Amino acid sequence: MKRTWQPNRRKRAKTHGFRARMRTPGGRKVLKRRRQKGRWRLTPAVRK
Amino acid sequence: AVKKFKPYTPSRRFMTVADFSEITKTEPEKSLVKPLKKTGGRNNQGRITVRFRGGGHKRLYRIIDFKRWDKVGIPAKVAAIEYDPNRSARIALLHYVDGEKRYIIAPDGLQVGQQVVAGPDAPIQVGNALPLRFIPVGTVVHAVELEPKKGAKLARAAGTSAQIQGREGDYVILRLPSGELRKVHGECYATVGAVGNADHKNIVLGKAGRSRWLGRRPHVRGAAMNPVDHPHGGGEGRAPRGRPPASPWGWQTKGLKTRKRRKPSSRFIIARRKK
RNA sequence: CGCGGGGUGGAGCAGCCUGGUAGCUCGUCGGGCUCAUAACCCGAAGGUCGUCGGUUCAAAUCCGGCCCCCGCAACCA
RNA sequence: CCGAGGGUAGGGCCCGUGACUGGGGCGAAGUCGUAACAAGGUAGCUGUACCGGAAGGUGCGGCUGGAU
RNA sequence: UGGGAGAGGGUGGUGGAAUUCCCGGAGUAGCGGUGAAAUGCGCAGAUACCGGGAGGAACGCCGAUGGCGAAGGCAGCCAC
RNA sequence: CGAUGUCGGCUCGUCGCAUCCUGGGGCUGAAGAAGGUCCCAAGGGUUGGGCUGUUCGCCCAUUAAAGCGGCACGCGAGCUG
RNA sequence: GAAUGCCGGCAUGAGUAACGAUAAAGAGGGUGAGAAUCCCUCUCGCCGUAAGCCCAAGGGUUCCUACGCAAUGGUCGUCAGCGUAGGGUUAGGCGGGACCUAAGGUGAAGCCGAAAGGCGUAGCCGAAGGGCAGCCGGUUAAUAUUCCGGCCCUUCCCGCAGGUGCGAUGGGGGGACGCUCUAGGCUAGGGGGACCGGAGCCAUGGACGAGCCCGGCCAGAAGCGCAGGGUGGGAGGUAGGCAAAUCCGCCUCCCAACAAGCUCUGCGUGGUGGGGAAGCCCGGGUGACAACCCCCCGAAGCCAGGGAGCCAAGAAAAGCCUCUAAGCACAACCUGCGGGAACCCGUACCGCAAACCGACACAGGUGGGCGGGUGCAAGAGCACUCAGGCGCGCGGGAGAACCCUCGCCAAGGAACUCUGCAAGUUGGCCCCGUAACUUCGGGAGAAGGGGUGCUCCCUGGGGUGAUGAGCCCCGGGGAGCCGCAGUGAACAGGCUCUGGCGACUGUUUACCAAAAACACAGCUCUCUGCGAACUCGUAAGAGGAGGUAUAGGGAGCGACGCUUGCCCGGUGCCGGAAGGUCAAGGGGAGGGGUGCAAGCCCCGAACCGAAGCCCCGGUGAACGGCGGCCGUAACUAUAACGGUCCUAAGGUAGCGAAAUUCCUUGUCGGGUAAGUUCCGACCUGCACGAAAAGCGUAACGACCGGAGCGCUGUCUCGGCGAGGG
RNA sequence: GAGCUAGCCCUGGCCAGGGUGAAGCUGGGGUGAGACCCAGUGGAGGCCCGAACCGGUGGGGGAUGCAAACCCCUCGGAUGA
RNA sequence: UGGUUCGUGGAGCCAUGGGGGAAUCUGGGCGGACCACCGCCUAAGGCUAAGUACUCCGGGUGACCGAUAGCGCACCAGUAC
Ligand SMILES: [K+]
Ligand SMILES: [Mg+2]
Ligand SMILES: [Mg+2]
Ligand SMILES: [Mg+2]
Ligand SMILES: [Mg+2]
Ligand SMILES: [Mg+2]
Ligand SMILES: [Mg+2]
Ligand SMILES: [Mg+2]
Ligand SMILES: [Mg+2]
Ligand SMILES: [Mg+2]
Ligand SMILES: [Mg+2]
Ligand SMILES: [Mg+2]
Ligand SMILES: [Mg+2]
Ligand SMILES: [Mg+2]
Ligand SMILES: [Mg+2]
Ligand SMILES: [Mg+2]
Ligand SMILES: [Mg+2]
Ligand SMILES: [Mg+2]
Ligand SMILES: [Mg+2]
Ligand SMILES: [Mg+2]
Ligand SMILES: [Mg+2]
Ligand SMILES: [Mg+2]
Ligand SMILES: [Mg+2]
Ligand SMILES: [Mg+2]
Ligand SMILES: [Mg+2]
Ligand SMILES: [Mg+2]
Ligand SMILES: [Mg+2]
Ligand SMILES: [Mg+2]
Ligand SMILES: [Mg+2]
Ligand SMILES: [Mg+2]
Ligand SMILES: [Mg+2]
Ligand SMILES: [Mg+2]
Ligand SMILES: [Mg+2]
Ligand SMILES: [Mg+2]
Ligand SMILES: [Mg+2]
Ligand SMILES: [Mg+2]
Ligand SMILES: [Mg+2]
Ligand SMILES: [Mg+2]
Ligand SMILES: [Mg+2]
Ligand SMILES: [Mg+2]
Ligand SMILES: [Mg+2]
Ligand SMILES: [Mg+2]
Ligand SMILES: [Mg+2]
Ligand SMILES: [Mg+2]
Ligand SMILES: [Mg+2]
Ligand SMILES: [Mg+2]
Ligand SMILES: [Mg+2]
Ligand SMILES: [Mg+2]
Ligand SMILES: [Mg+2]
Ligand SMILES: [Mg+2]
Ligand SMILES: [Mg+2]
Ligand SMILES: [Mg+2]
Ligand SMILES: [Mg+2]
Ligand SMILES: [Mg+2]
Ligand SMILES: [Mg+2]
Ligand SMILES: [Mg+2]
Ligand SMILES: [Mg+2]
Ligand SMILES: [Mg+2]
Ligand SMILES: [Mg+2]
Ligand SMILES: [Mg+2]
Ligand SMILES: [Mg+2]
Ligand SMILES: [Mg+2]
Ligand SMILES: [Mg+2]
Ligand SMILES: [Mg+2]
Ligand SMILES: [Mg+2]
Ligand SMILES: [Mg+2]
Ligand SMILES: [Mg+2]
Ligand SMILES: [Mg+2]
Ligand SMILES: [Mg+2]
Ligand SMILES: [Mg+2]
Ligand SMILES: [Mg+2]
Ligand SMILES: [Mg+2]
Ligand SMILES: [Mg+2]
Ligand SMILES: [Mg+2]
Ligand SMILES: [Mg+2]
Ligand SMILES: [Mg+2]
Ligand SMILES: [Mg+2]
Ligand SMILES: [Mg+2]
Ligand SMILES: [Mg+2]
Ligand SMILES: [Mg+2]
Ligand SMILES: [Mg+2]
Ligand SMILES: [Mg+2]
Ligand SMILES: [Mg+2]
Ligand SMILES: [Mg+2]
Ligand SMILES: [Mg+2]
Ligand SMILES: [Mg+2]
Ligand SMILES: [Mg+2]
Ligand SMILES: [Mg+2]
Ligand SMILES: [Mg+2]
Ligand SMILES: [Mg+2]
Ligand SMILES: [Mg+2]
Ligand SMILES: [Mg+2]
Ligand SMILES: [Mg+2]
Ligand SMILES: [Mg+2]
Ligand SMILES: [Mg+2]
Ligand SMILES: [Mg+2]
Ligand SMILES: [Mg+2]
Ligand SMILES: [Mg+2]
Ligand SMILES: [Mg+2]
Ligand SMILES: [Mg+2]
Ligand SMILES: [Mg+2]
Ligand SMILES: [Mg+2]
Ligand SMILES: [Mg+2]
Ligand SMILES: [Mg+2]
Ligand SMILES: [Mg+2]
Ligand SMILES: [Mg+2]
Ligand SMILES: [Mg+2]
Ligand SMILES: [Mg+2]
Ligand SMILES: [Mg+2]
Ligand SMILES: [Mg+2]
Ligand SMILES: [Mg+2]
Ligand SMILES: [Mg+2]
Ligand SMILES: [Mg+2]
Ligand SMILES: [Mg+2]
Ligand SMILES: [Mg+2]
Ligand SMILES: [Mg+2]
Ligand SMILES: [Mg+2]
Ligand SMILES: [Mg+2]
Ligand SMILES: [Mg+2]
Ligand SMILES: [Mg+2]
Ligand SMILES: [Mg+2]
Ligand SMILES: [Mg+2]
Ligand SMILES: [Mg+2]
Ligand SMILES: [Mg+2]
Ligand SMILES: [Mg+2]
Ligand SMILES: [Mg+2]
Ligand SMILES: [Mg+2]
Ligand SMILES: [Mg+2]
Ligand SMILES: [Mg+2]
Ligand SMILES: [Mg+2]
Ligand SMILES: [Mg+2]
Ligand SMILES: [Mg+2]
Ligand SMILES: [Mg+2]
Ligand SMILES: [Mg+2]
Ligand SMILES: [Mg+2]
Ligand SMILES: [Mg+2]
Ligand SMILES: [Mg+2]
Ligand SMILES: [Mg+2]
Ligand SMILES: [Mg+2]
Ligand SMILES: [Mg+2]
Ligand SMILES: [Mg+2]
Ligand SMILES: [Mg+2]
Ligand SMILES: [Mg+2]
Ligand SMILES: [Mg+2]
Ligand SMILES: [Mg+2]
Ligand SMILES: [Mg+2]
Ligand SMILES: [Mg+2]
Ligand SMILES: [Mg+2]
Ligand SMILES: [Mg+2]
Ligand SMILES: [Mg+2]
Ligand SMILES: [Mg+2]
Ligand SMILES: [Mg+2]
Ligand SMILES: [Mg+2]
Ligand SMILES: [Mg+2]
Ligand SMILES: [Mg+2]
Ligand SMILES: [Mg+2]
Ligand SMILES: [Mg+2]
Ligand SMILES: [Mg+2]
Ligand SMILES: [Mg+2]
Ligand SMILES: [Mg+2]
Ligand SMILES: [Mg+2]
Ligand SMILES: [Mg+2]
Ligand SMILES: [Mg+2]
Ligand SMILES: [Mg+2]
Ligand SMILES: [Mg+2]
Ligand SMILES: [Mg+2]
Ligand SMILES: [Mg+2]
Ligand SMILES: [Mg+2]
Ligand SMILES: [Mg+2]
Ligand SMILES: [Mg+2]
Ligand SMILES: [Mg+2]
Ligand SMILES: [Mg+2]
Ligand SMILES: [Mg+2]
Ligand SMILES: [Mg+2]
Ligand SMILES: [Mg+2]
Ligand SMILES: [Mg+2]
Ligand SMILES: [Mg+2]
Ligand SMILES: [Mg+2]
Ligand SMILES: [Mg+2]
Ligand SMILES: [Mg+2]
Ligand SMILES: [Mg+2]
Ligand SMILES: [Mg+2]
Ligand SMILES: [Mg+2]
Ligand SMILES: [Mg+2]
Ligand SMILES: [Mg+2]
Ligand SMILES: [Mg+2]
Ligand SMILES: [Mg+2]
Ligand SMILES: [Mg+2]
Ligand SMILES: [Mg+2]
Ligand SMILES: [Mg+2]
Ligand SMILES: [Mg+2]
Ligand SMILES: [Mg+2]
Ligand SMILES: [Mg+2]
Ligand SMILES: [Mg+2]
Ligand SMILES: [Mg+2]
Ligand SMILES: [Mg+2]
Ligand SMILES: [Mg+2]
Ligand SMILES: [Mg+2]
Ligand SMILES: [Mg+2]
Ligand SMILES: [Mg+2]
Ligand SMILES: [Mg+2]
Ligand SMILES: [Mg+2]
Ligand SMILES: [Mg+2]
Ligand SMILES: [Mg+2]
Ligand SMILES: [Mg+2]
Ligand SMILES: [Mg+2]
Ligand SMILES: [Mg+2]
Ligand SMILES: [Mg+2]
Ligand SMILES: [Mg+2]
Ligand SMILES: [Mg+2]
Ligand SMILES: [Mg+2]
Ligand SMILES: [Mg+2]
Ligand SMILES: [Mg+2]
Ligand SMILES: [Mg+2]
Ligand SMILES: [Mg+2]
Ligand SMILES: [Mg+2]
Ligand SMILES: [Mg+2]
Ligand SMILES: [Mg+2]
Ligand SMILES: [Mg+2]
Ligand SMILES: [Mg+2]
Ligand SMILES: [Mg+2]
Ligand SMILES: [Mg+2]
Ligand SMILES: [Mg+2]
Ligand SMILES: [Mg+2]
Ligand SMILES: [Mg+2]
Ligand SMILES: [Mg+2]
Ligand SMILES: [Mg+2]
Ligand SMILES: [Mg+2]
Ligand SMILES: [Mg+2]
Ligand SMILES: [Mg+2]
Ligand SMILES: [Mg+2]
Ligand SMILES: [Mg+2]
Ligand SMILES: [Mg+2]
Ligand SMILES: [Mg+2]
Ligand SMILES: [Mg+2]
Ligand SMILES: [Mg+2]
Ligand SMILES: [Mg+2]
Ligand SMILES: [Mg+2]
Ligand SMILES: [Mg+2]
Ligand SMILES: [Mg+2]
Ligand SMILES: [Mg+2]
Ligand SMILES: [Mg+2]
Ligand SMILES: [Mg+2]
Ligand SMILES: [Mg+2]
Ligand SMILES: [Mg+2]
Ligand SMILES: [Mg+2]
Ligand SMILES: [Mg+2]
Ligand SMILES: [Mg+2]
Ligand SMILES: [Mg+2]
Ligand SMILES: [Mg+2]
Ligand SMILES: [Mg+2]
Ligand SMILES: [Mg+2]
Ligand SMILES: [Mg+2]
Ligand SMILES: [Mg+2]
Ligand SMILES: [Mg+2]
Ligand SMILES: [Mg+2]
Ligand SMILES: [Mg+2]
Ligand SMILES: [Mg+2]
Ligand SMILES: [Mg+2]
Ligand SMILES: [Mg+2]
Ligand SMILES: [Mg+2]
Ligand SMILES: [Mg+2]
Ligand SMILES: [Mg+2]
Ligand SMILES: [Mg+2]
């Protein structure tokens, strides 16, 4: 049957992307936390 | 003269449709249309705020002249009567001798080829617009400004009309289409005659899909829902109301008046409505 | 021996709660008016209060037991 | 090939009969009231309408086959 | 051909009397109703009187024992 | 109750005897035939249908007879639902 | 030593289940240490509206080549989407950007919010919509509308020539529109040829033939040809299109009019450039100077912005054209020609799947285009086949029980069972024929029946063409032939009668319920006079609605028919300027503390004092409710009638053992051999009843009940056979 | 977090083939004129049969599955909510 | 209304959303309702080291751990998944 993951590059970048995160107070905390934790990637990979 | 159909589908049994007999032109003026943004009953939050809206046929809004005192004294000619899907009345196209073109609500019995005009000196004649204080007592008028220069507010749907009852100072006494008696300022404009297409109320929609064409989605009874949804929700089997009949939001819906108590127009309502 | 209500002139109901008193409508009996009957008018009689036992100076009335009659309930499985 | 008739299937008319049900006629002395006949004690009749244990009553319009 | 009388019929318009309701004034202890009553209504101000307003229906006197129509039926007044 | 799946049916049996039939008897208000009642006996047998989820029961047609109970109201790691 | 403890290791079940669609395999020859499994050849089978081809999304080297087989691959492995290395994606015209705008997003102005932030006109962003210039062939191991060849075209800059009041983010035109049905003429595609080209073939009884087999085109600028779309010209006035306008809109005048003219597309033709089969012998080469022609069928595509009808009334903006303003008329724009200039990103490969989403090389899921032929009435259905692609990554045997999927069955024919569950039957098309009832449409494919192949002969109308022949499409009659059987295989209703419920088509518990449930047109009540009510929001602001009582919100009821009774005492709502009660506040009778005192400070009665409540009325398609005991008639029985108690009033019509009835399998009737179900009645209705509507209702239903006919392995009662295990 | 699912908004796309044959229109009949009837034409519809497509009715299989909802037969809608 | 130990308490003090609304030392606030007496202090402007907190960083030391311990990571770890 049709499952839950149906990838879509524009969707991905526009929902979880760097510019979406920077626009909003909670998004900047996501970025702040993932830097303090030392994540190699602050935001999902999508090829644009 | 609403039109019936033979019973060759279950729905054709009862469906009735307007005769469209007065319409003389079947596409609108390219210069007087604009796109009508369907809302689905959602506001700028994206939230539904008027339930059960959406899915209607695409429409173009026709710009309608509800002022008409824009052009005191300039006579116009009735070039066409047209179908307008944004209202129940028909609409009329006016070619002013100006060359300017406008749409107006089509009063009852207005004829293609005749002329209308706006102003204090205008004849008392079907289609003309005058400040209320110059229209003789007893006259049947439509498209009535509620306040001077603010725009024609009252008696605009198919077949409605207001009747001029008397004068009192700067104000005129009107009997609205609801039967209420009200003071309306004398300089407010009005148009002689009743709104046309009076048979509009005798159309029989005949099937559910027809309501879907109009943008009306199906309405769910409170008694059909669950307690988390509605005051009438729940119950084993069917259930009577079991409380004063209420809206989804809890307020009483059989008799409970809701006009605001201290509203300033109260000094202007003479008698409440009828029937 | 699940929980309620009732039993009082001939019928249908008060009085019981708050102990001392039996009442109301109809019906029945006698006499009027009527040619006569009903209606109407004047008078009259009939009830020891389902029963037994206790309390009391005194029980339709308060408390126990027995009879007779109506009503409600009987769920989770 | 036609063909008596037999078989299958589906209709039309008539008769008899059926739990139960609707009124109808009739029947020496049943129960309830008293609608009509006199101005019958609300003049009656009437077409229709609504209502009521029953006759009836009432509305609307009509008739004199009504009286003083 | 020229004349007449008529509530003959259909459409539009339109006049006054009267009842009801509404508003304003004025005014107070009852009004209404019946064979007699009670219900009802009235000091939260009724009835009775005046001014204004709204609305529907029916056309007094003329009018008659009258007139018209095939019958049912037809009555303020104006015009078609 | 850190689970002993619970009615009826179907399938498959097995057992008890307080015996429905078949076998052997006594008594009889046992003439015969046919019954009634009690005793011995569990080897074998104990049908097909209509109704109801039904167990049970009533009915139809038969029959030598259409027995009554136990096996976790026998049997859901065998089926049904 | 225990915590169904935690982490790790290793046992048991066990050489057990399983190795993933039952589309299917066999042999020869290669290679290699090793071969059912890799490569090649012949045979066989499977898909073919796909299981073939082209796009898009997603994936991200998986593509090509060489060398490899530890692990990955459900077995094997020499093979591979695996490991190592090298190689591979080429654009002014394709797609996106340097263009347009849609929802929406954002947002100078502005508005709002303790903060964070929320709004918001224009404007900006935003596409699979608008707009816009490239077609055919060749070449690589691997890219190609990109490289190459042939022939075309677009914009930008600059120069020359001719022309013109040139000039814009501004004004206008246009762009620019739905659904169903559809004309003319074409193209795609397809069928046939006794004509044209071709390597060959003659078999096993016949055939050297008007035999077999194969192939008979594609792209193209200007020009012309056919078919279409778009489109009035001139003049005078002019107050309107937020300045101006010679433009547009309005009025009048003359001419033009189913046309023509000008314009713009499509198709055909076209200089020219390409392609080219079988067979054959090593993707190649030959064929081959390949030929390339005629007839038919024919789109849903093209001409297109075509036509008609209908109601539910069918984006925007730019490019483009026209108008003028500032300005500039050495300029600038238009037209024709010439030279130059022309950037960024994608391009490999998979793509109904072993490379995408499902932990797997997973029988599931995934949007657009092409989708050939024959027969079957048609078709994208069904059967077989073209091109192309496969045989599904464990095999070999055996021929038990039992299981799955499938075939048949003597006599019986629902006896099975909760239930005909299941499986049979029926099954397309042509004709004949068809009932109650009905809202006159329907019920209807009612039911039930007959026909259906092939051959010869005669004949009717149509399409193309030319009216003829040919091709092709509908048919009509007569005479015969064969079989058990002619929609001979495949695809393709079993039917009737009668109840309950719901009018109906629809909708639902993704993944145990599809229904009688929700919805529905329609009916009623009620709120709402517009800055509406109502809804979301602290707000600003939105929705409602660019709507205005024939409108919008809320509620119940549920097509339609005939109807919807009595109770307003309680609760609700609605009306009531009296009266009663009532808060803060006003008022301050009279008290109290402190000071020597002026004064400061505290308490406080009466009285004035809203909504709400009380009280007075109204109101049921508002919440709701609609009696008990006893007596009575000239057989009995039963009570039309009466008596009395209680209520706010004591259930009317209609219906009733019901989707409701406990006693209950009520009683009687029908159907059956027999009927706790069914149907029709009755009425002591435990505990129907009139918009939580009452009683009916034609049509409808994968709803639930009862009966009959047809037919059956459901069953008496089982047997045999097939394949996967 | 609305790349699943639910509703709405903007813009696109898709629905083989066959069947039934409403209104209107034309002609004819009819009448004072009408209503209306007949024939032809016409192509309406939450119309009918049936693929794609969307569903998920009954049964069987599956049940450490091919699959954490699948498979086979059967069945509903298929110009419209 | 908040703050303080103070939860309405005899409830002052400090702060302040609403209403009313002075004075310039003979002016004003405080000493826990209020008055008197006696005292303390000068609101409605601003700034001001040090002593105090912490440990991303560097070093010093452990009756701290010693690869299931010690940080989640002794190791190419905020990685693989
Ligand atoms: K329970
Ligand atoms: Mg899904
Ligand atoms: Mg998606
Ligand atoms: Mg994307
Ligand atoms: Mg995308
Ligand atoms: Mg997206
Ligand atoms: Mg977002
Ligand atoms: Mg982003
Ligand atoms: Mg910040
Ligand atoms: Mg890094
Ligand atoms: Mg992130
Ligand atoms: Mg109709
Ligand atoms: Mg009809
Ligand atoms: Mg009209
Ligand atoms: Mg437009
Ligand atoms: Mg426009
Ligand atoms: Mg809007
Ligand atoms: Mg918004
Ligand atoms: Mg949000
Ligand atoms: Mg709403
Ligand atoms: Mg809505
Ligand atoms: Mg409207
Ligand atoms: Mg209109
Ligand atoms: Mg006004
Ligand atoms: Mg309506
Ligand atoms: Mg609409
Ligand atoms: Mg509605
Ligand atoms: Mg509803
Ligand atoms: Mg409910
Ligand atoms: Mg519910
Ligand atoms: Mg919720
Ligand atoms: Mg709640
Ligand atoms: Mg609630
Ligand atoms: Mg409720
Ligand atoms: Mg409920
Ligand atoms: Mg209930
Ligand atoms: Mg419910
Ligand atoms: Mg109710
Ligand atoms: Mg209730
Ligand atoms: Mg309520
Ligand atoms: Mg409210
Ligand atoms: Mg009003
Ligand atoms: Mg008492
Ligand atoms: Mg006493
Ligand atoms: Mg007495
Ligand atoms: Mg005598
Ligand atoms: Mg007497
Ligand atoms: Mg014979
Ligand atoms: Mg007697
Ligand atoms: Mg009488
Ligand atoms: Mg009499
Ligand atoms: Mg009389
Ligand atoms: Mg009398
Ligand atoms: Mg009466
Ligand atoms: Mg009185
Ligand atoms: Mg009084
Ligand atoms: Mg007074
Ligand atoms: Mg009135
Ligand atoms: Mg237990
Ligand atoms: Mg355990
Ligand atoms: Mg267990
Ligand atoms: Mg069985
Ligand atoms: Mg014996
Ligand atoms: Mg004997
Ligand atoms: Mg004997
Ligand atoms: Mg014995
Ligand atoms: Mg035995
Ligand atoms: Mg035995
Ligand atoms: Mg039984
Ligand atoms: Mg039992
Ligand atoms: Mg029983
Ligand atoms: Mg015997
Ligand atoms: Mg037993
Ligand atoms: Mg037991
Ligand atoms: Mg038991
Ligand atoms: Mg068992
Ligand atoms: Mg089981
Ligand atoms: Mg069982
Ligand atoms: Mg077990
Ligand atoms: Mg077992
Ligand atoms: Mg067990
Ligand atoms: Mg069950
Ligand atoms: Mg221990
Ligand atoms: Mg464990
Ligand atoms: Mg543990
Ligand atoms: Mg342990
Ligand atoms: Mg563990
Ligand atoms: Mg380890
Ligand atoms: Mg372990
Ligand atoms: Mg191990
Ligand atoms: Mg092991
Ligand atoms: Mg082992
Ligand atoms: Mg073994
Ligand atoms: Mg074993
Ligand atoms: Mg296994
Ligand atoms: Mg497996
Ligand atoms: Mg298969
Ligand atoms: Mg198979
Ligand atoms: Mg196959
Ligand atoms: Mg072989
Ligand atoms: Mg082989
Ligand atoms: Mg091998
Ligand atoms: Mg090998
Ligand atoms: Mg193999
Ligand atoms: Mg090979
Ligand atoms: Mg061979
Ligand atoms: Mg094919
Ligand atoms: Mg991947
Ligand atoms: Mg290997
Ligand atoms: Mg290996
Ligand atoms: Mg190696
Ligand atoms: Mg492996
Ligand atoms: Mg595998
Ligand atoms: Mg090798
Ligand atoms: Mg090797
Ligand atoms: Mg490559
Ligand atoms: Mg190029
Ligand atoms: Mg550039
Ligand atoms: Mg833009
Ligand atoms: Mg912030
Ligand atoms: Mg954007
Ligand atoms: Mg853009
Ligand atoms: Mg685009
Ligand atoms: Mg568009
Ligand atoms: Mg392009
Ligand atoms: Mg080209
Ligand atoms: Mg090469
Ligand atoms: Mg110019
Ligand atoms: Mg347009
Ligand atoms: Mg439409
Ligand atoms: Mg054509
Ligand atoms: Mg072509
Ligand atoms: Mg063809
Ligand atoms: Mg001008
Ligand atoms: Mg060649
Ligand atoms: Mg050559
Ligand atoms: Mg198409
Ligand atoms: Mg087109
Ligand atoms: Mg068109
Ligand atoms: Mg726009
Ligand atoms: Mg100048
Ligand atoms: Mg110059
Ligand atoms: Mg020019
Ligand atoms: Mg650039
Ligand atoms: Mg690039
Ligand atoms: Mg490429
Ligand atoms: Mg698929
Ligand atoms: Mg692949
Ligand atoms: Mg595989
Ligand atoms: Mg994979
Ligand atoms: Mg797969
Ligand atoms: Mg071909
Ligand atoms: Mg066919
Ligand atoms: Mg295979
Ligand atoms: Mg396959
Ligand atoms: Mg396999
Ligand atoms: Mg094997
Ligand atoms: Mg074997
Ligand atoms: Mg055979
Ligand atoms: Mg058989
Ligand atoms: Mg049979
Ligand atoms: Mg048979
Ligand atoms: Mg049966
Ligand atoms: Mg049985
Ligand atoms: Mg069943
Ligand atoms: Mg069959
Ligand atoms: Mg068949
Ligand atoms: Mg019949
Ligand atoms: Mg019939
Ligand atoms: Mg029938
Ligand atoms: Mg019927
Ligand atoms: Mg009919
Ligand atoms: Mg048939
Ligand atoms: Mg037929
Ligand atoms: Mg024949
Ligand atoms: Mg043959
Ligand atoms: Mg069929
Ligand atoms: Mg339904
Ligand atoms: Mg339903
Ligand atoms: Mg119903
Ligand atoms: Mg109905
Ligand atoms: Mg449908
Ligand atoms: Mg479900
Ligand atoms: Mg569920
Ligand atoms: Mg679930
Ligand atoms: Mg299911
Ligand atoms: Mg359900
Ligand atoms: Mg269904
Ligand atoms: Mg539902
Ligand atoms: Mg509903
Ligand atoms: Mg319905
Ligand atoms: Mg209404
Ligand atoms: Mg709110
Ligand atoms: Mg706030
Ligand atoms: Mg708006
Ligand atoms: Mg209805
Ligand atoms: Mg309905
Ligand atoms: Mg309902
Ligand atoms: Mg009827
Ligand atoms: Mg009634
Ligand atoms: Mg009441
Ligand atoms: Mg009341
Ligand atoms: Mg009340
Ligand atoms: Mg008050
Ligand atoms: Mg109640
Ligand atoms: Mg009550
Ligand atoms: Mg009954
Ligand atoms: Mg019964
Ligand atoms: Mg019933
Ligand atoms: Mg009941
Ligand atoms: Mg019963
Ligand atoms: Mg029962
Ligand atoms: Mg019985
Ligand atoms: Mg019987
Ligand atoms: Mg029955
Ligand atoms: Mg009875
Ligand atoms: Mg109910
Ligand atoms: Mg029905
Ligand atoms: Mg029916
Ligand atoms: Mg249905
Ligand atoms: Mg259904
Ligand atoms: Mg049945
Ligand atoms: Mg049957
Ligand atoms: Mg049968
Ligand atoms: Mg069998
Ligand atoms: Mg086998
Ligand atoms: Mg999306
Ligand atoms: Mg989604
Ligand atoms: Mg569209
Ligand atoms: Mg379709
Ligand atoms: Mg047909
Ligand atoms: Mg026809
Ligand atoms: Mg037409
Ligand atoms: Mg349909
Ligand atoms: Mg059909
Ligand atoms: Mg299924
Ligand atoms: Mg599905
Ligand atoms: Mg089945
Ligand atoms: Mg499962
Ligand atoms: Mg399946
Ligand atoms: Mg199937
Ligand atoms: Mg279709
Ligand atoms: Mg269908
Ligand atoms: Mg639609
Ligand atoms: Mg504190
Ligand atoms: Mg505090
Ligand atoms: Mg304090
Ligand atoms: Mg303050
Ligand atoms: Mg001082
Ligand atoms: Mg001072
Ligand atoms: Mg202070
Ligand atoms: Mg102090
Ligand atoms: Mg002190
Ligand atoms: Mg101090
Ligand atoms: Mg410091
Ligand atoms: Mg140590
Ligand atoms: Mg370690
Ligand atoms: Mg560690
Ligand atoms: Mg350690
Ligand atoms: Mg660290
Ligand atoms: Mg570290
Ligand atoms: Mg660790
Ligand atoms: Mg570690
Ligand atoms: Mg790592």
